[PDB]
Amino acid sequence: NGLTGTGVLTESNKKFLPFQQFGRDIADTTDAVRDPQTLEILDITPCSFG
Amino acid sequence: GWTAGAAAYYVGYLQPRTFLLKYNENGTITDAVDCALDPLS
Amino acid sequence: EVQLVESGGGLVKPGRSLRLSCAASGFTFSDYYMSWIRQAPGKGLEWVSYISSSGSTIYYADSVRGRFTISRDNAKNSLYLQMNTLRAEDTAVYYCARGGWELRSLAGGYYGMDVWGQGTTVTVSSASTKGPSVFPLAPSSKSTSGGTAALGCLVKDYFPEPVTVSWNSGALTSGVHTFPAVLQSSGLYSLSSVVTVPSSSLGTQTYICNVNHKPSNTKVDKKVEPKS
Amino acid sequence: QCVNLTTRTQLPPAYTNSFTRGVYYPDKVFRSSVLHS
Amino acid sequence: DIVMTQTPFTLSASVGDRVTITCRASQGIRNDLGWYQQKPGKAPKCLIYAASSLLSGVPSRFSGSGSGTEFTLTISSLQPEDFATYYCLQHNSYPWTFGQGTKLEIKRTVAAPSVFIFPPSDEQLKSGTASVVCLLNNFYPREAKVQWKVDNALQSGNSQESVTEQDSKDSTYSLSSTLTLSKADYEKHKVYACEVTHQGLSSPVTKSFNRGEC
Ligand SMILES: *[C@@H]1O[C@H](CO)[C@@H](O[C@@H]2O[C@H](CO)[C@@H](O)[C@H](O)[C@H]2NC(C)=O)[C@H](O)[C@H]1NC(C)=O
Ligand SMILES: *[C@@H]1O[C@H](CO)[C@@H](O[C@@H]2O[C@H](CO)[C@@H](O)[C@H](O)[C@H]2NC(C)=O)[C@H](O)[C@H]1NC(C)=O
Ligand SMILES: *[C@@H]1O[C@H](CO)[C@@H](O[C@@H]2O[C@H](CO)[C@@H](O)[C@H](O)[C@H]2NC(C)=O)[C@H](O)[C@H]1NC(C)=O
Ligand SMILES: *[C@@H]1O[C@H](CO)[C@@H](O[C@@H]2O[C@H](CO)[C@@H](O)[C@H](O)[C@H]2NC(C)=O)[C@H](O)[C@H]1NC(C)=O
Repeated sequence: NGLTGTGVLTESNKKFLPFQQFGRDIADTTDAVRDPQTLEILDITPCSFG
Repeated sequence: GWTAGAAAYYVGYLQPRTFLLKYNENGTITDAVDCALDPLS
Repeated sequence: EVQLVESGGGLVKPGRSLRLSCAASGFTFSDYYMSWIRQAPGKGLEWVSYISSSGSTIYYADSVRGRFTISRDNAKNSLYLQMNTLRAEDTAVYYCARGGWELRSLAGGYYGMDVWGQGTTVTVSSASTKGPSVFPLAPSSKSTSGGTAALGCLVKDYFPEPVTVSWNSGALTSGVHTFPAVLQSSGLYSLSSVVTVPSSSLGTQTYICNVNHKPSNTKVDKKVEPKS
Repeated sequence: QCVNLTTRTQLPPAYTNSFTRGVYYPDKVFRSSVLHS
Repeated sequence: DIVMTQTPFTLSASVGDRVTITCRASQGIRNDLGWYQQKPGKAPKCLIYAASSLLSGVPSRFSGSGSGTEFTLTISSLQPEDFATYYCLQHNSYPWTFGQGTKLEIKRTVAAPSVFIFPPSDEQLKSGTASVVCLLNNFYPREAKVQWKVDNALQSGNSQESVTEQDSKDSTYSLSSTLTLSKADYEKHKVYACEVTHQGLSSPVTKSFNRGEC
């Protein structure tokens, strides 16, 4: 939906209210998103680690 | 002839306030605190 | 904007029927009562009929009940009168009017009879269509007084109400005064138009009344001269 | 169309305590296990 | 139903002064009253719709006051576009009933009429009928009386009058009375007279002719 980024997308267990599209963590980065065509929630995890 | 019943309503007014809000383990807000409302808060 | 137009009037011999129609534009027609309102000539306003939405609640006047019938069509946005067995007291200008506002819904405008039609003339007369008979009313000393004297033209016995008399093809506008036509017991109209002109000018200039009857095709010019 | 049916019986204005009432979501963001200000 | 009564009923005024019209009712209507104005020849239009509230596009010199009964419309500082006939209508219960109107006339210094009597034209006496016209020219008070007399007998029930609209220049009226007889009955009498009574005349004026005298 215009929000760009990089990472790994995985199936999620969070459950958004109908007026919500993005989810943010404590550092205010987007870590969850609702897919605009299948209406399923996805988690976004960074790629570099270790 | 118009009768009215016995319901009630309540009116309060808003102020610019700073709130501390925790949500839940799954969205939905459980609690929030009003600063400027006691030296404790 | 918002508008109401009518049609259907004219002339009807008594004992016969007519049908007035009224078409609206710019409302939500199912949210308003509609009304028919007459006005007799030389008189005041008087309601004839009221109807609610879906035609359940219908008010007639006591003078007209059992002879007239209202109808609505909310799909076609239309209002009717079926006028049966007409009488000589139904000669009037009729108006479509909206004043309803229907206190169960959220309508717009004002509460009152804010929008109106333009009027439709109904004439009831066993007459037909007759032409006018014209005489010149000569200027005379019994009409003369000092500096001025009056002369005119009497145009009488005609049914088709709109008739006109001018002076000198429309030249004289000073003192020219056409009086309201009068309706006789015979059923035909009559009137007389008179103009004053300096008494030094009794016969001197041209004073020819031009009589034109538009429903018929009568056109006659009559000269008025002092009495022999 | 208008009818004012009021009765001239003023009324002492009562009050009551809204202890912790009237908290809305001041955004459309989703959040879990946090303490946002 | 609910009947309405308007009290002034042919009020007369100058230009630029106060004018009051009162309208009463036969039940209790709360504020559902409208004031309507009709100029001669047109459709009526609303001016006040809930007994005190003007419509959009109405000048601020009209005023409405109201109660359960006894409603009032007031025009202060009259202007020449405000001379018409004013109705009061109730909006409370169906069917909605009108008042009676109030024509409003323009003042004018008492002016007596010029009077003139016209005998029937020779052409008409051929046809077999005699119209005898009597004209009253220019005059403020329209409350004029036209008495026809035939050989000094006051004539009742064979005349018709009509009157003009108040003149836009000199604010006067003019009146034409027509007496209609048969040729036969016309030829039975001699003096035809027309006696006009009016406030500008100290005593009535009679114009008369003698049938058959050139
Ligand atoms: C968006 O369009 C896609 C197709 O372009 C829709 O996907 C269909 O979803 C239904 C589920 O009810 C499947 O049975 C179809 O096979 C899907 N089509 C394809 C081509 O995969 C999708 O439903 C549309 N969005 C919405 C909200 O209806
Ligand atoms: C969000 O939390 C609520 C309670 O805080 C969860 O509701 C309970 O879920 C457990 C197992 O998931 C059930 O055994 C309970 O019966 C539920 N209680 C009620 C009152 O419903 C809920 O499942 C959580 N997750 C969501 C909404 O996705
Ligand atoms: C409702 O009550 C009010 C006040 O009693 C009436 O409104 C008028 O209000 C103006 C000022 O807003 C006063 O100057 C008037 O004197 C009031 N009118 C009267 C007659 O006292 C109003 O008329 C009432 N409404 C109805 C429908 O009766
Ligand atoms: C809606 O508001 C407009 C003004 O914004 C009104 O338009 C005025 O109408 C009067 C009456 O003809 C004119 O004298 C003004 O010059 C108009 N002003 C403008 C800016 O057009 C309009 O009458 C209002 N509509 C209603 C139904 O009240």
